[PDB]
Amino acid sequence: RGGAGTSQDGTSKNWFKITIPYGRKYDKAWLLSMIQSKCSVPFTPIEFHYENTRAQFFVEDASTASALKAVNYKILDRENRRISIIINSSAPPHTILNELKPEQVEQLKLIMSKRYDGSQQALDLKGLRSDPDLVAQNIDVVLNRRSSMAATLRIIEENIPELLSLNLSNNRLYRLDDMSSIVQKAPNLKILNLSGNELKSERELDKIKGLKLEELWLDGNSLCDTFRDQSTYISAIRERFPKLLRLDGHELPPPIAF
Repeated sequence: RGGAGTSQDGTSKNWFKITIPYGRKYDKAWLLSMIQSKCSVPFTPIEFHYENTRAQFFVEDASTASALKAVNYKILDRENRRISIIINSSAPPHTILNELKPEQVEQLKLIMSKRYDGSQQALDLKGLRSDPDLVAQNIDVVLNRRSSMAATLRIIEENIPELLSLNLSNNRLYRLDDMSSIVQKAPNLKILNLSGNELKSERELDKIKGLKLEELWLDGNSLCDTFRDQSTYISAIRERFPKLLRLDGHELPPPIAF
């Protein structure tokens, strides 16, 4: 137990995910003995595997792993290069672990590239669940599934920071705290279109609030009914966003400021 390794967590159940960048390009057998080699201890791969061109396994001992991030630029293959070792601190070899793979980031990324445009700062993400290129490719960027949206809002501050018209229309997203940041990540964005998305309340826009818009949408989002007139759907919506001028494709009276 304690001191050396308590039978339970919070204490010393310390896991590690050691990743050999490009491991595939080497023999599982050769590659590993070559580590133990340049190594200083006896390390055992806790379920090694291939994530595309990825080489990775787990390590229980905190310091075992320690002597592995020590073996970097250490091995020199036949091609005469250096095999790498991305060593990290982690969770049990199988837990809640939701996330995704980096191959897909490049998936999601390429898909977006064709769905963008640098003359209208487009970002038509009509059906990120339904778009060829990935449709029938086992994967589906489920934006409402938190991280996906995260990793989606990721590519933007990275590639397209200036974007002006993002469009989630129809991606059945509901609670907005996921993308509750694009205000920072995607600064200008003078337009949006959270239409179709099963948004039940106006309590969402409270999350985009700071986003300085001028054009939005929202039909088919439960919240519609949660309203009577138009005078306030124009006052609730416009509340969260004053500079608002257009809306759901119609004539929004010249916003009269006091």
